[PDB]
Amino acid sequence: AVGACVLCNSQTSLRCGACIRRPFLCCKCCYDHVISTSHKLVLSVNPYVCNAPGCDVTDVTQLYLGGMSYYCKSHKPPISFPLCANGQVFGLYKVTDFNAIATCDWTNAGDYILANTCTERLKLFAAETLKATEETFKLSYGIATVREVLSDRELHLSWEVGKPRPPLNRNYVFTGYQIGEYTFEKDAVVYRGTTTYKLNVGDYFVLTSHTVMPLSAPTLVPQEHYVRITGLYPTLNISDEFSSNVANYQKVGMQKYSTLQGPPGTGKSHFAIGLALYYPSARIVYTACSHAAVDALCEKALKYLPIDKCSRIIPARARVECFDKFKVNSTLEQYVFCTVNALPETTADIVVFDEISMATNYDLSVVNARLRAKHYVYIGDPAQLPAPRTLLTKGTLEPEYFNSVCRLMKTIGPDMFLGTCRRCPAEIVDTVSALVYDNKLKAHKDKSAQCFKMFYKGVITHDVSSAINRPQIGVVREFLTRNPAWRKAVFISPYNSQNAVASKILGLPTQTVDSSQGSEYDYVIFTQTTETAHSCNVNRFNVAITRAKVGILCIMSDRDLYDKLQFTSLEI
Ligand SMILES: [Zn+2]
Ligand SMILES: [Zn+2]
Ligand SMILES: [Zn+2]
Repeated sequence: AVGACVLCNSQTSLRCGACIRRPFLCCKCCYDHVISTSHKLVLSVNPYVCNAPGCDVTDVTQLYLGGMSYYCKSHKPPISFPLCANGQVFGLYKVTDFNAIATCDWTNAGDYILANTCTERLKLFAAETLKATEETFKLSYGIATVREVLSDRELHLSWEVGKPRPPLNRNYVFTGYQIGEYTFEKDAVVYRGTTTYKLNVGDYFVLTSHTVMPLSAPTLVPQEHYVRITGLYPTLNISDEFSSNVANYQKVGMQKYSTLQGPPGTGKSHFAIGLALYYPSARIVYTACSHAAVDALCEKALKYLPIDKCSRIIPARARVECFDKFKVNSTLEQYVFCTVNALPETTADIVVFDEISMATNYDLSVVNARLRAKHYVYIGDPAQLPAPRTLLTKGTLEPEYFNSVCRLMKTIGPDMFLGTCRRCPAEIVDTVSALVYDNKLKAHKDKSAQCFKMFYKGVITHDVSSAINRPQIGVVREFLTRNPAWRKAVFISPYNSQNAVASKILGLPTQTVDSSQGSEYDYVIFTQTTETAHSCNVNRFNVAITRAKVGILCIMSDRDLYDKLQFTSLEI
């Protein structure tokens, strides 16, 4: 019952009982909270409630200290002090932004803006409160009791009446009943059990509600600049392959943390792994939120770093298959490849945090909490996709509010910028360079003359809310008959249900924009599907068209993004 004031650190016995996280508040700040919000329950060793038998007054503003106990106006003795007076709440050791964070429901973009422009201790309160709210919201959805099992990849479901039905995408991972995690796709539904199990009829699914642990460490440790490379020993023999990155590698050694903005195909993996070869004795933990981001860092390490000094950390509650060519769960190897949520408690010379646009402030804090390191390197791109905010339905979250690193990158600039895209035909590089990189991204490749755009609104049907555009798929089917080189193309759209239809009609492999992030393919076919905020988001569009190494076909719904594409227009 004794702790520090989440606003000014001052010791107190006073927690707010109305805040979902029950933060410790000092007398001066607990007042400014209760007097300006619907929050009136103040906890101590014992709650600030009327001690009179049967009295239900819990509002600290209506309570008084009578000797040792607390009473309301109706019950207090003649000699009694009001608990709230003179800008304080009586406690031992005797905020506008804190109020907005503490009370918001996290459905509005402005909630995320504030959780990212506030003080550092408020960024942790914000992140804890948000994640708790996200988790206690999951308790508010319908169960899917299995009616019948068609095959090993399809079954039918009966849905609980009175509670809403959650979106059936790869984003929403259920828990079967403890028959392991289970996802679904687009009355025949496509079931995907993490553990292979002959699905029993009557068995029920419920969503994976995890307990939100408190945060302690800041999002970003305080910044230190050094005169010389600190606690790292560079090679003199550095392979020409990594000669480009030498000055940035010395920058990494000469400050506590560094930010690298690398646009698509600019050499992020190359940079991350090239750091190990430039500081060859340095212990490096390689971390990202997703298994796929960590597995990409593994593939690059496999090519350049000795395989005996590399470990892939895999949590015993295995969710999806991941990188299988390192020693598994050897925490003490020089090179450790681990998702944030599985990180062990250890130390390092360098921590490399990759795909930083997908990190939340909760993720940034957990890393600083589990890994004590001489240098933190933050790699990603604020022009790429953020983590989905399940509760955010109103307003759009701008890149400068994704997390503390993206905010730094969007305000003061990144410490290091990889400025040459080596993956994409020039037509794509020129488009995104102007769209999201203020003309600072340069093309290595020539124009491919295999980058095509077509303006075709088509017809938009919906599977619930997920959009489908069959005529857009029809246009692709026609294009494929005349363009056999594209038979190998990955189909990409902003919608699962569009992808499900494209899968059956075209037989192409299928990716959402969001699942395509970090991947590259020779040929991409993109159907915008709709002109919504979701399908027109410049970050999503940037990711969509930068997957392609040789050619891209964009069937567009939005005039603006269509006119911006520096592609050959097709007719029909
Ligand atoms: Zn305070
Ligand atoms: Zn409160
Ligand atoms: Zn009373």
